[PDB]
Amino acid sequence: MIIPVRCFTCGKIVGNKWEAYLGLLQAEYTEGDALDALGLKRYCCRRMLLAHVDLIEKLLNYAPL
Amino acid sequence: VEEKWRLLPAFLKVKGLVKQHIDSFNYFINVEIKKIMKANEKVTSDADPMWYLKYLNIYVGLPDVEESFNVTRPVSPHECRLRDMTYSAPITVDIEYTRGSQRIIRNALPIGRMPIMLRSSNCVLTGKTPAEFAKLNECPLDPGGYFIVKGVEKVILIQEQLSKNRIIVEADRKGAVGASVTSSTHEKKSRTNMAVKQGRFYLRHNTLSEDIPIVIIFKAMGVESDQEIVQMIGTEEHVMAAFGPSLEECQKAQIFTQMQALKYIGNKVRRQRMWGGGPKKTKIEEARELLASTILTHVPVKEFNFRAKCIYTAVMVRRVILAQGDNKVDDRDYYGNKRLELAGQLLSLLFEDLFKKFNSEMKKIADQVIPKQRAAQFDVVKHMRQDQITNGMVNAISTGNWSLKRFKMDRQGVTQVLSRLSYISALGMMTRISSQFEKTRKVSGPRSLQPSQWGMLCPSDTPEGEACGLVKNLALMTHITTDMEDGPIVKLASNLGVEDVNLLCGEELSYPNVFLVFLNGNILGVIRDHKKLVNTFRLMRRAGYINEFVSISTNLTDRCVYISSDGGRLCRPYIIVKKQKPAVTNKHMEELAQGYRNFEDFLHESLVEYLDVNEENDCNIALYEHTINKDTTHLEIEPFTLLGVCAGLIPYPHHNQSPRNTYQCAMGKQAMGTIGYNQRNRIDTLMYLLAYPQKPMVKTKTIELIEFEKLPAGQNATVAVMSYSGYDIEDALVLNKASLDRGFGRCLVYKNAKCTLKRYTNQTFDKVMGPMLDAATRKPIWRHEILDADGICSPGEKVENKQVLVNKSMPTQYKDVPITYKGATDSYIEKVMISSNAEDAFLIKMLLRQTRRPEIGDKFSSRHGQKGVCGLIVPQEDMPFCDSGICPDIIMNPHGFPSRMTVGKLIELLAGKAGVLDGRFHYGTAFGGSKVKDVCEDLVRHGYNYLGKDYVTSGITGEPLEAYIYFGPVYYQKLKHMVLDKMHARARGPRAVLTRQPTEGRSRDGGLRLGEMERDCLIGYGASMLLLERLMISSDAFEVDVCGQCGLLGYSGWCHYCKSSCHVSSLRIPYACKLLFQELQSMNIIPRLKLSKYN
Amino acid sequence: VNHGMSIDRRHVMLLSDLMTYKGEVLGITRFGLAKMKESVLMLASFEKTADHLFDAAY
Amino acid sequence: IVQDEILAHRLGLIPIHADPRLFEYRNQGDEEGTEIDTLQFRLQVRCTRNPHAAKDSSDPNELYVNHKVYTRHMTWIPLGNQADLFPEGTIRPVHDDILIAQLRPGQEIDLLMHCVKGIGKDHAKFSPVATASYRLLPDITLLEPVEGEAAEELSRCFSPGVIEVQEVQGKKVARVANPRLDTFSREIFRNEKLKKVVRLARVRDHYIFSVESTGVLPPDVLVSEAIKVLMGKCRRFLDELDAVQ
Amino acid sequence: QPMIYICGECHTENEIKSRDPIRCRECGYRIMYKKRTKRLVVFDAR
Amino acid sequence: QGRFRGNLSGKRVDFSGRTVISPDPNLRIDEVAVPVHVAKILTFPEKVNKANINFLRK
Amino acid sequence: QPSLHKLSIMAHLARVKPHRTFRFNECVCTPYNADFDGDEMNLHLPQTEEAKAEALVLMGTKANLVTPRNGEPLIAAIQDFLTGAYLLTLKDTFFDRAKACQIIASILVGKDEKIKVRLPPPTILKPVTLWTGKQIFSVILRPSDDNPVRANLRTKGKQYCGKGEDLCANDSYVTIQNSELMSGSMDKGTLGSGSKNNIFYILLRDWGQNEAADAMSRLARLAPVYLSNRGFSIGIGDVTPGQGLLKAKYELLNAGYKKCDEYIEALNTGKLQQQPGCTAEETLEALILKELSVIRDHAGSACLRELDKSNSPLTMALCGSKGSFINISQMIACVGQQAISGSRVPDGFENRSLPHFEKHSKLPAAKGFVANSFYSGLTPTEFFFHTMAGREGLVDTAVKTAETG
RNA sequence: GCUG
Ligand SMILES: [Mg+2]
Ligand SMILES: [Zn+2]
Ligand SMILES: [Zn+2]
Repeated sequence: MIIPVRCFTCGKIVGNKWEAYLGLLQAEYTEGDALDALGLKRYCCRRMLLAHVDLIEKLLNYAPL
Repeated sequence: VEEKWRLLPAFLKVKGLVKQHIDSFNYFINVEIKKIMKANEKVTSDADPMWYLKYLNIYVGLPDVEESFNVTRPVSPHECRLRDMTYSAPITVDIEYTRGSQRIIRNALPIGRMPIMLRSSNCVLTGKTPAEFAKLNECPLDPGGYFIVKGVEKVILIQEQLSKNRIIVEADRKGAVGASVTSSTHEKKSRTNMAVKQGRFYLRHNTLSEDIPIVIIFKAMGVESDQEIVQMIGTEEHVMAAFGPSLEECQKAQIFTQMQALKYIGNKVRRQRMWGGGPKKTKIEEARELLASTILTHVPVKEFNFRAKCIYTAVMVRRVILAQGDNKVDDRDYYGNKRLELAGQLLSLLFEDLFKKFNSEMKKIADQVIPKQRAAQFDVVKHMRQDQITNGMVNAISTGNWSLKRFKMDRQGVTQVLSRLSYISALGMMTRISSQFEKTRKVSGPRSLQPSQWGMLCPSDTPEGEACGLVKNLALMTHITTDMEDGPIVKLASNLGVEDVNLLCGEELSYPNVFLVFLNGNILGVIRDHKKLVNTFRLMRRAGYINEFVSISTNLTDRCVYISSDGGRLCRPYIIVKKQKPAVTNKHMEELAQGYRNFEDFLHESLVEYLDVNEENDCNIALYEHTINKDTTHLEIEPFTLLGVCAGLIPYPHHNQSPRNTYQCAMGKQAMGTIGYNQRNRIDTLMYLLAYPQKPMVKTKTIELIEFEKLPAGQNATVAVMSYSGYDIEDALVLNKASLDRGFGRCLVYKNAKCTLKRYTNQTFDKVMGPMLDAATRKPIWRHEILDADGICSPGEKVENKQVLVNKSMPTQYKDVPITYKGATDSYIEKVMISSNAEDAFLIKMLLRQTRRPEIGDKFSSRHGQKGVCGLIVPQEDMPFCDSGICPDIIMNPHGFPSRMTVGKLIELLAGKAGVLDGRFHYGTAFGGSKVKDVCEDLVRHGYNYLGKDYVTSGITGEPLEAYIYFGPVYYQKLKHMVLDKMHARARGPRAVLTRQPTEGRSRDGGLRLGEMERDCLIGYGASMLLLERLMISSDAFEVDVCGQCGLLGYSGWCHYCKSSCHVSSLRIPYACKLLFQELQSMNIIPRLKLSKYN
Repeated sequence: VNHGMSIDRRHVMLLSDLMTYKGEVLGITRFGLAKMKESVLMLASFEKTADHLFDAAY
Repeated sequence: IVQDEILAHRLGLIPIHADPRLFEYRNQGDEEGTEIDTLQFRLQVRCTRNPHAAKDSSDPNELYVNHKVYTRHMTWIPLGNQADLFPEGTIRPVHDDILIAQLRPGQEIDLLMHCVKGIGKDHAKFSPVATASYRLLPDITLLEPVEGEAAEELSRCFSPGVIEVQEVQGKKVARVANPRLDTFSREIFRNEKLKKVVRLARVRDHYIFSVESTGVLPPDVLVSEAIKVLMGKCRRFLDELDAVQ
Repeated sequence: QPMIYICGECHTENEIKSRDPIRCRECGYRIMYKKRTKRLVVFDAR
Repeated sequence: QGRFRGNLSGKRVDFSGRTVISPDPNLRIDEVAVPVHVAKILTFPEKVNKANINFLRK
Repeated sequence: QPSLHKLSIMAHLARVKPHRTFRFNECVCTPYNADFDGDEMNLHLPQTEEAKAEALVLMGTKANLVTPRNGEPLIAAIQDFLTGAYLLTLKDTFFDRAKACQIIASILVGKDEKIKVRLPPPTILKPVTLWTGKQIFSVILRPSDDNPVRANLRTKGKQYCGKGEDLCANDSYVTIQNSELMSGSMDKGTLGSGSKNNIFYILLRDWGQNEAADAMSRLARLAPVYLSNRGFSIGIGDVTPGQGLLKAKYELLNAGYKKCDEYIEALNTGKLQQQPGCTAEETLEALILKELSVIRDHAGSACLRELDKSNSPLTMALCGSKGSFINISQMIACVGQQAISGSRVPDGFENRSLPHFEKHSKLPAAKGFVANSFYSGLTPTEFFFHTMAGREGLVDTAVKTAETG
């Protein structure tokens, strides 16, 4: 639902990188290059940002507010 | 034509997927209801001839629920699920009844409420943008096609039946080839059979007590003269000779004229109704009524003229005789002969019966009150009752029992509850087909995969178990047809040269050149040139003059050409190849994407055509452009569409053994994942949600079309395929503790507790009373700790086992009847909703949330049909590590792949590893996908071995492992089954009152059944004492008093029979046996017992 | 042995010798049990529980 | 919207910049805790509509204030003399940008968190290194001198900087310059001719150790602490042997 | 001990006493949700 | 479901449990690892007999 | 619960452990026919001293290590236990003192703690001191010097060259003297179920139930520790066809396809010779089926020859841990004609199996012959034919279980 | 209906 705070296998903090990754993608940056700029060198960390589906925004549309 | 793929999304925007359910109800609510009302229009009373009750126009309105006497406000699908109401709309009809003596016309009289399927034309959700859906609290990505009845979403499963109006030549148990055409019309549906039980032809029908020799039927119809009958059936020596024994049978009897045959058939008609039928219907007249509306009803007599019924009867007789010779019986497994019936047809049949029952009940009321109660006028509108129609449909949807006695239809299992385990589970249930033969245990019958199913039913998607082939699933690009008018097809055929059948003596039907034209089962004539009718009819359909779904097919062996516009027939779109060149032409394909053309334009430009299974028999489809030959007629639009929704989700399905693909389809439905964007608002009985869902690294084209990525159900996990620990032998998996700690596999299970407080007619109402404080503590008692002041628990508070969620008192005055939580583990109340049901009754619904981390014994599947339980959870330090520092989340045994032959999983690890490093999502679509050669090159650029085998070192020993270990990311889905919910133990607990044996359900404290097979193994072991202890002492041991003289059981040392206590003696018996001896004695079987002292 | 499925002959030497020891070959069906066993509840626990209990009360 | 159990798990994963050596292990139970054994952090965030906002308000950030809960919001509540011992800003969440939760107007999260000393064996939340790994040093040796276009393919087979091709006499010749960079993809084996001309080996006793910290404490300190922990384990057993004899 | 419930659509707090129909002022909604507990709840982060 | 097969030949039995089965290579072939929860529910009746008296009291 | 033979109920001693799940040793899973893919099993506690004794004496696993049907052992090594042992007992496995001591150390638990381990003198002694795997496996049979078991076996292993009883090229003749393996590698035949040439069977028959059970427990400790540290894995490279197979399959496929064409013309234009029992359209089908079988067999032989002596799939087939050479051939070379009821796929459409082939085509590939391998992938028509054959097996098992019960 |  929300970006996981730590990578499941390695344990690197990946919670901070979600906002930057979305912004880099908004610019011309490629998905591989965007992950490279964030510094996610190992494949385990890269999949967390690449494979994450952000449902918190969609779910909140139905939240009480 | 690289973009020939683009046509699958475009056909899918309008038709396909779950639409086949929606467009069907739409036809019933917009066209079929009016056809049924015209057929049962007009109710006439025996007591007054003048009284008449016709129906003029029936409309079905928007769904609305009124919670007050006259509010009539609109309603939403979510509110009905929450308050356990039924989403339905009013059925309003227009009538012109007699009244006192006038012709009063009423416009808009409600006759009841109709259940409405979601996303249907009448549904509120249709035409709503995603923002509008949020106010209605409905997920935009919801399949639809289901009915909310009493707060439960119910789906009517598609049913496969043999086609109606078409003769079926089939062997009887005796090997005696017979024939059977089911005539389905808008008035009467009946079965007419033909049989050769003694070498002579008899016709059978349910209105006739005895089988009638066919020649008598022919003479009654009006073809008097043996030569005309013989000329019609056959003029070949064999056909005439075999119909020779049948000619004598009438000759032996004296029937030689219509009257003498009609009377003979009348003396046999069952005359069941002798009461309330008045006086009428002589025996000859009853026969002329049967031969004209009951036998072969689809063929219609113009003015009591059977010229048409007699030819059709001859065609049936000839087909039995040619078949009897070579034993070439028609296959009832061919999908050409089978038509699938979806909701519209099932609802129309149910409505047809309820409308005739409502009309009958109104006539019975009118006949009783019009001639007796008073001169005061009888107004039907006052006595008309809304309940008969509303209650009837709802009950059939709520409980899946199609018991319609009028049509002799007694089928149960028609509707099932929509499965909300996952998004895929719901989409699969919509595309689900139920077989006709369900008790068949022969392997080579319906259970087999038939080549006719190609492109229509998914080959690999089937439940494994009691229904291996009984339940089937529709493929992606399939359209089930709906009934069409047929006025144009009849006209084009006559002008196309088809000579009438009334203008010819039957001899023609046996010439080799003459061929017969059948439309939806009724003969339209005889044409000498088959090819021109077939190639002209196709050319006309391509120009759009005739409907796209009408199908022309020709059988040379039996000289007939069949035109079908019936409906219920599976049709698949195909590109047309003319002169070795496909018609798409590339430029048109770009135009679709740009916007100039839609799929319909391609259909009427002759670019694309729809072919049913019968039409496919006459075509030579080529799967790929390279395979095009001179004979090839069509080209397949996309090969991967052959698989279905569940089958598509598997990466590289073509590279695996087929049983493995079947298992994945079942497992995908059982996976725990996001259900909808409205998942939090819903309060369903059980919901399982993955805490951190992730999109699959190797996707398929089907995943994109289904929008699985928008709401995914699994997590990508780094997996090392190696043998580690020995705790992963027979399908077990080893998981790192740190990944489980970091959040891998974390799931939330939500359960619903529902309490309703009711108001009785006595005016006494249940009440919720506040927590009972213990005064000394000035605090509530432990059992009532969570309750708020009102008496219902408060959201956000932990509930332990035996605590009371709602304090409810029921008047016997009030005796407390509390709703108490009974969970082996604590749960937290998330939402408590208070509402009123259809009859206001204070329904209270609570959602309880429990979060479970993966634990030893949880089930995880790989999306390749390999399912394993978690054998061991190891610390990160003990797990083997590659140079990069990646340690595996899951270790999978290499032994699984060789027997299973799942090469596809091995390809998926390589593609995923390459994709994550590249930043690209690779495709593993069936019959295509990323090749191994291209993926390997990407790994080499990124510094990894092309084969994906990596050099690893051992965490336990610190020294390198001798073999290179394959390491890569693969999607793993956590399955719903969890050890916490499957663990049951019973010592001494509740025993059922009837037999004193333990209970049968974990919820009821259960008790395990040592059955006969377990008992047999114990007899083989030779253990006499163990059987006695297990089956008597630890189940139902009991003492009975038996008398020595009689042999009959007594009570407290006495026998009320031989009133002498002296002989009574005690015995030890299983208590069940005491029940058997008592039930035997009550039924007059006396189980007298002789008692001997142990020595 | 045609289906793989090795088996001792001493099992088949017992099954055959039970099946043909009362005069004629008594196949193990519902019907062959009546001609093999005398006791009722052993027949009554097998198929045809209605008729086998009434007939042994007659 | 985030469930309290999920929100509790996310907060446990977030790293704290407090130095572990100063604090002491909490005894079993003893939930209340003490100034020495615990640190208390309070997060209170309420989401409200921005009073001055543009009409379209398509972006949530313009439309709402405090829409996203970040680790910056967490505020340390000093206990006892902790405030004097630790100067302001010494005790803080290390990252400062981790997204704990997302809120919509009218939604509030109020909570208090207690932080305790722990080892990675009990839970991964207590682990101090993103990854600690060792690789033996690569020692590629060319058995036979390789010259010509073969040098270009040999350079391509290995990692980018390991093999440098030098024209000694105007003819390309291959030498190994930086073997440490080699990733051991073993693509040389794919080329049949070069497979026999090179040997791929790792020196057994030379280990290159890479430690990446989570930011809780400096990486050099972490490695020194690890060596001391092993020294402690040996001492504990030696003390037991003294007691036995 | 006042009991205050929040409606599904209006989101306006409504006070309903015992034996009072569950309708919410400011709207016609018949679905009302009880408010969250004031009591402190302890969760182990593990 | 009838009395003869359902309640006589096969009977529901007390002192039993059903759980998912998982691997354990460290157990001898004659041993099964039982969950502590099922162990607490399932009980065996032991009579005091002069050799179990001290063990039973503890 | 699906009890089918005597061995589905077995007694077990009970040792309480914290995890919730009924965990047993995996050697005893083929009597239960129990895989761990989500299965649940039932536990019953006898409540009488007379019932407890009957269960231990009669239904105990140690007393029931052999099936009553043939007398062959049913409790025996499976899967990774079998592969660790085959890999340990290969001629190349050589070990230094430290590695030997660690592997032997796993045995010392659960009553082996009170036994002093005997380390056999190293097989190699002067250029370097080294033991052999066959020497380390032999400690499972006689762990200590005071163990009295002196097991003897002399049997052909699978892969036996047919000549040189104990000097075979493949090292596949097993000789065990005084509980010491002198030759051969352990495979399903010597360590697995179904054979009376098993070591565990000789230990049961000659030295007793306890000695056999102690040895089986020691293997379940030693075999996993070697394999986890050695590393065994499968990958795509293991199933990838090499150049020799690739060139050969093309030649074999063309030759068989043309020979089939010749017979099809012989049935039509000329005259086809008929077997005395057989008739036309049956002689052609049976003779074509044999030729199609030859293509798969010859393609398989080429695939096995090219495979290296290190393929994980081959090693599992060479021992009997998992798989067969037909499974490896289908994955790497060519899957064969899919057969429904022993015959080529029947015609669902009139005179045609599918609308993608010409009517009255008796050509191979229009009747279910799939030339492609699982690794290459199945074309859409080939995939449908394979699914049809696969469903027949799935339907058969479900129907068969009801009939046998 | 599904798991076994
Ligand atoms: Mg299983
Ligand atoms: Zn008496
Ligand atoms: Zn409101």
